[PDB]
Amino acid sequence: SHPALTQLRALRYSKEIPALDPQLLDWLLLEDSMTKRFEQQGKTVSVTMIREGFVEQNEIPEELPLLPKESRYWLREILLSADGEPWLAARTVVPVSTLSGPELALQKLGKTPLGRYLFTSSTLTRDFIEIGRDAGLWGRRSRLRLSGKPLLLTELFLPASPLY
Ligand SMILES: COc1cc(C(=O)[O-])ccc1O
Ligand SMILES: COc1cc(C(=O)[O-])ccc1O
Repeated sequence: SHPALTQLRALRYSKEIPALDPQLLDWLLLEDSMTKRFEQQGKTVSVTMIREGFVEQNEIPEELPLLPKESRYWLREILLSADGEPWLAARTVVPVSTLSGPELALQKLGKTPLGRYLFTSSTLTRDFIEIGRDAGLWGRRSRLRLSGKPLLLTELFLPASPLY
């Protein structure tokens, strides 16, 4: 596990998106993962794997209300670094029914960071996003659909990141 993932799981969300300055909203509402956006800053991005594998409902209490109830889910928790400096922690939960067809690849991603560049085959949409916060830090959670199949993606922005 990891202190940053512990922090990510403590974020508290608002049903309504706050009226933040537009520079900060550009970042939080971005329709993609942070990969290319961070590279844009003049950085090399790398992933540290914290935890990966199949888990049962009891391991995903925060996400369960937002996804289909199934026997198993694929869990992916990472730390994203920019030139060696941690900038983000992320937690992705995929119901196993979403793992079919091209989407089965979500399972073999490893240390490659997630991004729209990887799913050119599938159709991508987001039906919900909320902004959260904890102890001065910003986070967000989104339900994305690949070819109609859902997954939940949560991101915590570390203070080293450009949002601050
Ligand atoms: C938030 O992460 C993403 C968002 C969206 C989106 O919101 O449409 C698409 C792909 C992503 O990897
Ligand atoms: C680089 O940005 C992201 C990567 C991942 C990942 O690889 O699981 C998740 C959320 C992100 O914003």
